[PDB]
Amino acid sequence: AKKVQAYVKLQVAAGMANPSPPVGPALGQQGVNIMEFCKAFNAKTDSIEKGLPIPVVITVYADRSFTFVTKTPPAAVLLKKAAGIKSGSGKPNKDKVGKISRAQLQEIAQTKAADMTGADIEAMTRSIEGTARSMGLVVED
Amino acid sequence: MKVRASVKKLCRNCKIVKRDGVIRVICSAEPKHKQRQG
Amino acid sequence: SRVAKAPVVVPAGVDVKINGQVITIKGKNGELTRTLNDAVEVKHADNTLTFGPRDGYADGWAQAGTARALLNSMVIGVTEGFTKKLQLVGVGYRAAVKGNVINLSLGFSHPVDHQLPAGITAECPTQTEIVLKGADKQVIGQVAADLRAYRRPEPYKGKGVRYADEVVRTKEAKKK
RNA sequence: AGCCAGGAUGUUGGCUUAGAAGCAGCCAUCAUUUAAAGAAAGCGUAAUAGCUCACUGGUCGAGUCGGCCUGCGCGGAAGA
Repeated sequence: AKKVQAYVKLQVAAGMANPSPPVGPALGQQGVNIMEFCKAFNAKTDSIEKGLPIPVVITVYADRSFTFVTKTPPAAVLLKKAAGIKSGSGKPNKDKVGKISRAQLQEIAQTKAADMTGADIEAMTRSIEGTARSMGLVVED
Repeated sequence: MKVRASVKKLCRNCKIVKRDGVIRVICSAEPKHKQRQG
Repeated sequence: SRVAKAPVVVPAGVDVKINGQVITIKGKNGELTRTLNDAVEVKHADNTLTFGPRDGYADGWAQAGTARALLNSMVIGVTEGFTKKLQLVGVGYRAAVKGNVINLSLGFSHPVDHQLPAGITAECPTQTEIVLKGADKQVIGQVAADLRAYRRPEPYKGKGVRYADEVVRTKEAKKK
């Protein structure tokens, strides 16, 4: 974006019960206090996308007011469930063995069709290929 | 500091010059790193 | 060696006497500035000057790039003047100057006084600036280096005699 | 190398985690515009920033940078 306000990021682990960022001094400099966002907010994300982890970011306004907004669920989240195994190959910084076919890329290319409407699937199978070798995954070219 | 005959490399933040025959080393950011002979 | 192979240009309106003993120059900012001959000889047969070894002296070719620097400064000292750099910093310490004789108050029972060399003018235009004027870049550097003989500023408070050019800064509660 | 003049747009990137706008890890490290540029080099901050830089332009100007190999020198160097 040509103009951006760059609001504080609030990433914390799954199923975590006592998080430290939602009381940190960065929210102090943003000028807000967070009450409900990190302990049961799994229900407030399940109320906007199910069976798929969605990213959420803060937007801040006057009178210490705040609103939470969604992003595109990253292709990595789909790749970590594409082969019917837990986290795919798991952690990065790992020996590579798990290979993604152009048929598997063409299954997740369907995520682009609502913006890439020109009805070419081989094109969307390359426009989904951005950093596809992340998470220690192997790619078919 | 110490009187030394080795300069080598020790800190990447050092600034080195040869002055009056000897090597002189001073470091802006990393602590205690200094040399007056080398 | 690099710089003695290349020329320097004579600025318009500058007047030189440069073909025998004693080089004399004048311009916008200095009058009757002269220097005695040494091991380097300058060629004046074009509006650009070049340096080489003077006959009747030794090892002047290794000095030709150095002669160029002193000559360029000898033109600057009669066309525009030099860069001011000397300062005295911290509350309770300040310079005094007659024009003419200069003194520093910097927490010593030493005199810390200078009568000045011939043709040198001294000024102290603020609580922390000192200025030296002349046509020899080395004399206005060395008079400042006698003024920088006591009260060296420390990395705990930074109080004393300093240049506008440093290798030390103050550090508070430092590591450890 | 120097001097002056340039330090973004895609970019609010994705993964892991304790957080991290280059700024300790992992995916990479390209396309675009121009007078002109690293998802980053370093110091630095709670983090950006601050910057000092990487990288180009103009200028000047012809050799030069890091190693490999082969020789000669320097500092290494106190005692009656």
